[PDB]
Amino acid sequence: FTLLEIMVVIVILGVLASLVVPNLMGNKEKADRQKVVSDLVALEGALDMYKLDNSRYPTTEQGLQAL
Amino acid sequence: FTLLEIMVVIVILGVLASLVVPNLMGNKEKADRQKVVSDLVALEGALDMYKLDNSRYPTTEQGLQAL
Repeated sequence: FTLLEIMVVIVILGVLASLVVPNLMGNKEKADRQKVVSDLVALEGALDMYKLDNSRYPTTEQGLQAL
Repeated sequence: FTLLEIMVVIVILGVLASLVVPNLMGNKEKADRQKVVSDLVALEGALDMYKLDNSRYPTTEQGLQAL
């Protein structure tokens, strides 16, 4: 109640917490790439639409907000 | 001081120690399972990551140390 209730658990605690290694850190950073690479085709491909109707692309100061 | 100080306590000792049954032994053995079962998904799931980048899994002699 004081020893068995504790000492047995102290082991179970560390035995549990020791061999529980879920994963790494930084996988999201790899995801940031495709998130931007996905934009690349989506950006140029979307701009091409505007390059069709107005037959041209927006100006720098005009920015992508024109899209 | 010799009898009341003792005899009354001898009873209280056994009366106390008798009806104090905290728990069993072997509960940790049950915990060993989930500790390993937790690894199972964690092992294969972690290996799958390596199966993604290198498009395959490590060799036996290569062992999990490759992960």
